[PDB]
Amino acid sequence: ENLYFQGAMSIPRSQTTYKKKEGILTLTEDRKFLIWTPLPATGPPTVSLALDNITNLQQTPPGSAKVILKFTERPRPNAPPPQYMFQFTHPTDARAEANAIRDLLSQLLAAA
Ligand SMILES: [Cl-]
Ligand SMILES: [Cl-]
Ligand SMILES: [Cs+]
Ligand SMILES: [Cs+]
Ligand SMILES: [Cs+]
Ligand SMILES: [Cs+]
Ligand SMILES: [Cs+]
Repeated sequence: ENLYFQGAMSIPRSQTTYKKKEGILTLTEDRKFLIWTPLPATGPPTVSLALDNITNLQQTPPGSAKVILKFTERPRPNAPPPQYMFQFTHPTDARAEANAIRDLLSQLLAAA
């Protein structure tokens, strides 16, 4: 009792499109940021979103035409809120990949 545990499995990396480009959606090793990087995934991420600034996560329902996760960010101190949609594109595993990254995130987000 009172033991606190953190996640210790491999961080999921998901084949996803963002603004119609293909790339990889993952978290940083410290599990503090959601990141998306365009293929070939040599470079830095195009999207880097602090878990601390995510205010919502939504999904297309299972059996939808597309598998999509939608992240809403805290409005920046520069003034509707920023949103990011990632379409899961693995031919067979799209929904399982979305579930996995969703399940990780919602665990990290609820713990804070
Ligand atoms: Cl589905
Ligand atoms: Cl599957
Ligand atoms: Cs994977
Ligand atoms: Cs928060
Ligand atoms: Cs689908
Ligand atoms: Cs966006
Ligand atoms: Cs793909």
